[PDB]
Amino acid sequence: GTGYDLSNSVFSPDGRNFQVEYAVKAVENGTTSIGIKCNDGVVFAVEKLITSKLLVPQKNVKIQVVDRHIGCVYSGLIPDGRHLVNRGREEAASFKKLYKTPIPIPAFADRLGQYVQAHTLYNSVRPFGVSTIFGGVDKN
Amino acid sequence: TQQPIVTGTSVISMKYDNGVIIAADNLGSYGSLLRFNGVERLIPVGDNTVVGISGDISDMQHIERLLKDLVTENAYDNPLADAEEALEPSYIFEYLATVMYQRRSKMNPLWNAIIVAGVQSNGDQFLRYVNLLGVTYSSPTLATGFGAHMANPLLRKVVDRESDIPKTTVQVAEEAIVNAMRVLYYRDARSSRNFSLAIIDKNTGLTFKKNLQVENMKWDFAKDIKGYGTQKI
Ligand SMILES: [Mg+2]
Ligand SMILES: [Mg+2]
Ligand SMILES: [Mg+2]
Ligand SMILES: [Mg+2]
Repeated sequence: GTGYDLSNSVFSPDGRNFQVEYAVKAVENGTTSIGIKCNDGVVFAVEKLITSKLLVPQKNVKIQVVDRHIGCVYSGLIPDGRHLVNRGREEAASFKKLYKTPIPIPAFADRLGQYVQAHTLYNSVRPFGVSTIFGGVDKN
Repeated sequence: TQQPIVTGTSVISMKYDNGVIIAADNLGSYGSLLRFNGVERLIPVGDNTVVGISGDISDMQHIERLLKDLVTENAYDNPLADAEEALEPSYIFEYLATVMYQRRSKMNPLWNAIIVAGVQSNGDQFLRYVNLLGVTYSSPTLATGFGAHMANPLLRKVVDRESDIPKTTVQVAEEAIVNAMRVLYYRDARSSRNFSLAIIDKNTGLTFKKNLQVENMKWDFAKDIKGYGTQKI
């Protein structure tokens, strides 16, 4: 057979999911973004390309905050990134509503994890077109 | 909630030349048991709004949590959360009044009466009331519970009309409010000596004062009250 790369939940015969792999290309193709852990915090940074002089400087903000204590930044398909944060924000609100304490960063990572992994399970959705760098300060 | 359990009494408030003042005792009662003494019913929201709450405390605590989360959400994708697009009083109020009317309309009310006090980014005083039925109104003075009956009368002696608000200083307004708390202490069986008071001034900003006590009480005369009619000793 061929065309193992046309449908999203499908394993090729080498064990791979080509649509996820192709999503990585959309990411490799995006602008640069990074994270640096310092020894009581973290720092996020990102290159915003200037298409035109007509852009308003300062004003097309690409780093997004979650809850009060978490920063996310992402490279790739920007709308997919935003969608993912909107999810992350519901996920943090639900966690905090029930458990009171603002969501611990590892806990929050696995929330995004599971949701993203979830879009590689079915052929009726498309995998996320972003790599996301995020983090913050929890009680550990 | 279909019947309130732990309850807070009167919130009182008035507006003066540059801001507003609002106050409330630190008690949660359980019927006639004065159960919880360390209860803050003033809820500041940003640095330009204080929301004061009476009625059911479990519902108050729910409303607190909604307010925290409104602040959190307004910050999202909002470079001007700390500036031109922070929350105004008028917004927090509309939101609460919406929620109240909605909960009433599903026969499942939040068993509260709330007063939102603040100063609007354009300098203006804000003071509005909403309660469990979704009913709203504004006045130079506002109070819930007993306060409507005893505090308003006194605070209206200071600001009887709109035109008096410019004339009323923050020293005068504050002394008026403190006196009202003393009156309610004397006469509301569901009230406490300890209270909190907050000022929102368009120049000094938000001053929040915890742990006040009613002082300068008169009781001495009580020593000459003997019997209920004809007993002399
Ligand atoms: Mg009530
Ligand atoms: Mg909002
Ligand atoms: Mg609503
Ligand atoms: Mg005396």
